[PDB]
Amino acid sequence: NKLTLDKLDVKGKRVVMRVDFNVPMKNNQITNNQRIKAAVPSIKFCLDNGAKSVVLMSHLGRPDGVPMPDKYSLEPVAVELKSLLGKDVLFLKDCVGPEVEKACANPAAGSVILLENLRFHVEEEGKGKDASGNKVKAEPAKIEAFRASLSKLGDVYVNDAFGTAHRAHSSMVGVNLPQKAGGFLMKKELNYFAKALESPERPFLAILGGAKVADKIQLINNMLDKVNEMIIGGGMAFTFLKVLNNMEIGTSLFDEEGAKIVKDLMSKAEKNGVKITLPVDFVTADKFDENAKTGQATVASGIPAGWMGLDCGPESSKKYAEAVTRAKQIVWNGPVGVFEWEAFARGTKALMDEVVKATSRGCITIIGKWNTEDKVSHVSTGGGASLELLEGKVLPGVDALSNI
Ligand SMILES: Cc1nc2cc(-c3ccc(Br)cc3)nn2c(C)c1CCC(=O)O
Repeated sequence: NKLTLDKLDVKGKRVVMRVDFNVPMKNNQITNNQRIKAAVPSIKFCLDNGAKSVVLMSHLGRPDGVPMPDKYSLEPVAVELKSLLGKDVLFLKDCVGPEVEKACANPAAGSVILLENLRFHVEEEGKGKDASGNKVKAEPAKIEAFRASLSKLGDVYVNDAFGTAHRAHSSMVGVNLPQKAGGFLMKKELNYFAKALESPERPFLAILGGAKVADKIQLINNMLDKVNEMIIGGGMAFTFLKVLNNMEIGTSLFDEEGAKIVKDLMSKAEKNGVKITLPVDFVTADKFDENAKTGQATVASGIPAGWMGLDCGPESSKKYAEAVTRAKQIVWNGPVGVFEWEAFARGTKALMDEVVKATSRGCITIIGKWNTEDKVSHVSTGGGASLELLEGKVLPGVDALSNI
């Protein structure tokens, strides 16, 4: 029970809101505006309930504590947000200090202000790199001044930046105001994850894909305490199948360090009564390339020398659909093939099709140009944060919110 924005009285108040506007950019303009979109409901709520101002703060990229306004400025985000809000956004070329404080001290009623990239200061992350690429540490008195300056910019604080909530950064745990509320995005992410983690509908299926095994050990370990079924798919599966079945895997991804714990994970699954589904067939490629020659293989055939599996095949898609069919709650993290490449996308799109059907019949479905909004219960906006939650860790940014 943390304070949320809907329970905060903002009438006549300056709202300082941490958002996640760390959007994809191409040299350098906005390629996907979904994170910006995702914040509008909190922003409008504030303006609709009489807030005097909304001061928005975020990072963009990894400028590493160096001001990089030619490369990583938030300026284009002000223009995009104006389009999406239907309201003027003032952009400020810094995020702390006397001119910014004065600008945010008493804005005209209803003013939306977006500050420049917080990570242009080393005090946000607390560590950074210099102009030469060497590591620098922030000084405590400077971190204190930075956090104090941010704290002046609002009367109340909102954190809607679930994508950054795993970082104990100044804008996340250092704002000292009497009320610190989660935004509606934050609320939605924590509710889908708390529900799922602590009181799952059943059966609860975890679908885990991605490339490396060793970086998902704790994820799998924690999820085996919560779930009833688990598909281990995608690039990870080859390490499992090599160890458990002595499968011939070609040049498929193999994690030497993960391989040591495969059997340990399968034991924990056997100990908690979790039914594990691995793939049984593959689309193969002659090299790691979008237009590689393709082939087909099974666990029993092996993958031929020099070839790699980049997708599951049709029999796997069936077994995966059977598990999705049985589930009343699904959490999916990581794809089941190289879905950016059409030839290796069928498995992922097929599994998505199933998850969308499941949603239609009341399955709670969580995925860690498309209106994906209508089709699944929840698409998470934060990769690393949602992983850290799935691994069973506390998020500093959530823990810092006010209780009530
Ligand atoms: C960057 C990268 N990402 C992925 C992802 C996948 C991948 C993902 C799914 C499946 Br099924 C099979 C392979 N392979 N892969 C490789 C070989 C690379 C490059 C080399 C490596 O990091 O091992």
